[PDB]
Amino acid sequence: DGACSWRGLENHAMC
Amino acid sequence: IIGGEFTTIENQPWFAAIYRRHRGGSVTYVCGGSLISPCWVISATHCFIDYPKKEDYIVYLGRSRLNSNTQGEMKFEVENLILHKDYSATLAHHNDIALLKIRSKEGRCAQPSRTIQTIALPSMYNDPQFGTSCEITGFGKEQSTDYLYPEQLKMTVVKLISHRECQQPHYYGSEVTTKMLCAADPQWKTDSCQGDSGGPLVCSLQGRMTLTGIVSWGRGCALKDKPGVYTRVSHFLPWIRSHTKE
Repeated sequence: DGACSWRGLENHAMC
Repeated sequence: IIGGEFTTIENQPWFAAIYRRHRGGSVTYVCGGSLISPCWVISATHCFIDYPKKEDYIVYLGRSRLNSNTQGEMKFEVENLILHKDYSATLAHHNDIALLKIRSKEGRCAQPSRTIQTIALPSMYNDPQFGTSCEITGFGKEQSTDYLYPEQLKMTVVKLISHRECQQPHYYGSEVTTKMLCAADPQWKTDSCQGDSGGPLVCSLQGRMTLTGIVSWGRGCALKDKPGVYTRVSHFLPWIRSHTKE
């Protein structure tokens, strides 16, 4: 699971 | 929340559900939060850093379900969105703490009830010892690979991990600081996950329910040697104190 499915990257543009 | 159990807002009446309105009208879930006073919700800066504009956001209290109304809920605009000036992230999110001043269209803050109550902040630098069982709450993923969030609120129990244990290379190495708290399951079978960020880590500290942590980051979810990492609230009291007068 890439960083965009982790806690910390919610509501991020790159995701 | 990986594993654990389903619940309702009566079992975590300070829980705030934070949504963002998109340019087009569609509303999506962002993060959880904790009501610390009638007009103030506390959450994580990383939930908002990419879209720091207060007008985009909607905050619910007394809500047990994700995409349907809970009887007795209250809806709020964000009068002020305050992010921590010293936020930074690598893998570790530093100073991961935010404040949302809430106000209804009628101009009112939170009215306490059976489904809406505040959570006490901890005393400064006063945290429970390692191995203490604490609870976490959120609408976050039930599995790392899930595409959807659960419709029903969930909670689970994780155990506090010493800075020394979490410091280890085969854990998080240098990524974890003294301003962060690690917590996990002994079997790694239950954890917070994507969507749980900003939500409460609550511990029973000398008799009272206390907001010990804010869900912040982690490497995957319910993964061996990779605990959940939480913003250590008792290290941010002066920051919370000054900014809650804004």
